[PDB]
Amino acid sequence: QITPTRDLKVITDELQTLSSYIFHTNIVDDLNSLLTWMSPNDAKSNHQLRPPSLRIKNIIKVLFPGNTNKELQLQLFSTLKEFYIFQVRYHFFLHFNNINYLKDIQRWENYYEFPLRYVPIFDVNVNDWALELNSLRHYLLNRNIKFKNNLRTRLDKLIMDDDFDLADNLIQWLKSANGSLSSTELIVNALYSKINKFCEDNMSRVWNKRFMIMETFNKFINQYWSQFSKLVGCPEDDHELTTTVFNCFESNFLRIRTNEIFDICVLAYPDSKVTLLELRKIMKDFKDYTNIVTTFLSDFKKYILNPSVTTVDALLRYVKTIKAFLVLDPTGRCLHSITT
Amino acid sequence: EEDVEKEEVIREISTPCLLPDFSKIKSIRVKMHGYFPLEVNFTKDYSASDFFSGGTIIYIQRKSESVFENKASFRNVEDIHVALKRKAAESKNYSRGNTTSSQLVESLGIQDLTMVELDTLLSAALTDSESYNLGLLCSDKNSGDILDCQLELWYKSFGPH
Repeated sequence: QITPTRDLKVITDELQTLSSYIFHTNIVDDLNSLLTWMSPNDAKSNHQLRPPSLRIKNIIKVLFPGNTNKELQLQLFSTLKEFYIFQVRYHFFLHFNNINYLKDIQRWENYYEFPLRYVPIFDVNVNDWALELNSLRHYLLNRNIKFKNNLRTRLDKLIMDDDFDLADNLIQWLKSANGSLSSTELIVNALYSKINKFCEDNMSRVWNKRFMIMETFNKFINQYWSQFSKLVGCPEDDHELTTTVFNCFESNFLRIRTNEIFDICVLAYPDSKVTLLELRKIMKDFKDYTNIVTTFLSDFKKYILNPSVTTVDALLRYVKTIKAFLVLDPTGRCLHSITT
Repeated sequence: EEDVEKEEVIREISTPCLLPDFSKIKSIRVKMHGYFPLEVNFTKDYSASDFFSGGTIIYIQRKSESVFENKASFRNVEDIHVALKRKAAESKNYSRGNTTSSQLVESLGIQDLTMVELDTLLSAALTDSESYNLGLLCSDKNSGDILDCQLELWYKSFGPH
């Protein structure tokens, strides 16, 4: 993506000479009025988000109603393009340090492209305007760390409050920029945060239900999977993504149950027996068992092993955990560890 | 060789599996998401028995997940599925933040090696002999953050000062 620049003075001198030779008229002063209007360097002579007068539009119609005239006209466009290329980036570099939010870059884009509608310079078949826009976006991503962090926070907030359309626009902007923050990492983190919070909202302290992880997964899929697939762009029938999402759901279910295992076994038993059997289907590693016991001892000793607690209720709760863990663990090795 | 004179059949097996006799094996390759691929083909000169004579175990190198590797553009495909699997695996250790050094170098804003180096070099000048060398970097046939260097050179040449 190589772009040439031939200095503001030279291209301006080339422009006035070409207009004087081709037009043989004193439109140079009026040509100078146009370049200032398209110029965002001077805030007094530019558009300021205001439509141009009849003078500017008539000139454009004159400029936009043999072979030497065509090529002289063609090199003019390139020279006008080079002048505007000089003019936009210098303005962008003037306000480079003032960018902190996405809304700032969008309004600056509108500020730059405001004259574009009134004077067509960019050919339809070549997406030249988009190229430097992505170039400026790429540099802003790769030079402003504070902007990069603000984009991360803004996308995380937008995905948290279910503003999916604006999130999609943000993802499209990042992909077009092609910066060192690829959208794939952002959507992964946003999806991971969203599923964690949805899991925390839904399966917290609810143990009466059976096969509730299926119920939670189906409810989440019906509520957000179509939107997430639209955000990523992958087909709705991505089987392996759904499998990984389910694997994360059960891992979150395991983690929540490990945290709450004390109230699970002490109070809700035997009403929470069903989800204990379901928990038995998930635990597979020795680390899972050592974490489940060391937490359960920690809370039980924290609460029950107080001598201020009545001894009759302490034993009643104790045997309640013994049967609860015995049903959970047929081997009873965890019972031995608890007993010791 | 399928125990016969036929050409070949691909056979996909797990890792702790008993491969067939060494003299009948022509090539073996290992492919998996992560460690970069390794493939060795056994010609007439060296046999599988000779290759494994020192030991029946072959080592594979670990692909490095380095911030410096992804300077500006991600050459990696970065499949959504394996990214989720990696995120789940990291959370398993986390369950069992700015804690790793990669975030530290990211916070310092020195991730791009070339961009930082040229920024130091351009600080002042711009000798012609060097300028052609920097211009050569912008006009490189194949490189990474080429667009960043071009616009950095433009900022130095005709930016505010």
